[PDB]
Amino acid sequence: SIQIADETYVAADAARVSAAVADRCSWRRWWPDLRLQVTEDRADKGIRWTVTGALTGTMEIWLEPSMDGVLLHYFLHAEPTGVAAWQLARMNLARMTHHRRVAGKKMAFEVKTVLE
Amino acid sequence: MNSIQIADETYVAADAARVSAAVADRCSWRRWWPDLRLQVTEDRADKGIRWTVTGALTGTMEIWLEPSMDGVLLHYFLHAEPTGVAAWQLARMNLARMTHHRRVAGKKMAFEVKTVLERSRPIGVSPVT
Repeated sequence: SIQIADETYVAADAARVSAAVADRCSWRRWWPDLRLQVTEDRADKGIRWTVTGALTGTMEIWLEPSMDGVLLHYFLHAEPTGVAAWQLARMNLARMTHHRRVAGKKMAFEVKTVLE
Repeated sequence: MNSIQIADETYVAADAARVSAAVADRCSWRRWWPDLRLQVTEDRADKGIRWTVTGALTGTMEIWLEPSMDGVLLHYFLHAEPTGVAAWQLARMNLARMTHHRRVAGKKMAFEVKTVLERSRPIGVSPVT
């Protein structure tokens, strides 16, 4: 129900980007209503989580070299957790997606301004 | 002891059977508590209803009706936690503000029931007196 595949250019190397992205205290600030359990540690190419809390599904950051730095891919595929059909019918999934994209872009901008 | 605790009362000038029927309406619960899922543990007829709560909160919720004046005092009770949260998430919540919002929602339910059941005759509908 929430599907994101965004990308942000960061003028810095994969090692430093993966370190900023892997800070567990940052996960709390970036996704306050999600619990994240690592299902795949991918060292300098990013991280894959199983997502619980407000959403249930999968989230992933994947890094690849581009121009003078990396593309930071932000992926989410998740559904509002445990909701009944009557609750899902009342949700504005496009608004919800937009908010989760703005939150993804907060995460990228903080990683950017720090590492640049 | 629970993160969210509510005990509020509202006077409704209507028969306990009508007030109990109104608060027991499953479709009304979706309007009053759209982020909650309720399961009936006990229907106590003219005395109200007891629920378990899931969804955004996990806990118990009750309505109790005590005769007073020309009707009943509609008691609204909630004891619950934010569902499934980690201790780091709970530690960052404003439980006072969350409790306020849940009290306002409970009082909106009570005032809707009060409004609908106390409402006087429609205009130009029988009987006209």
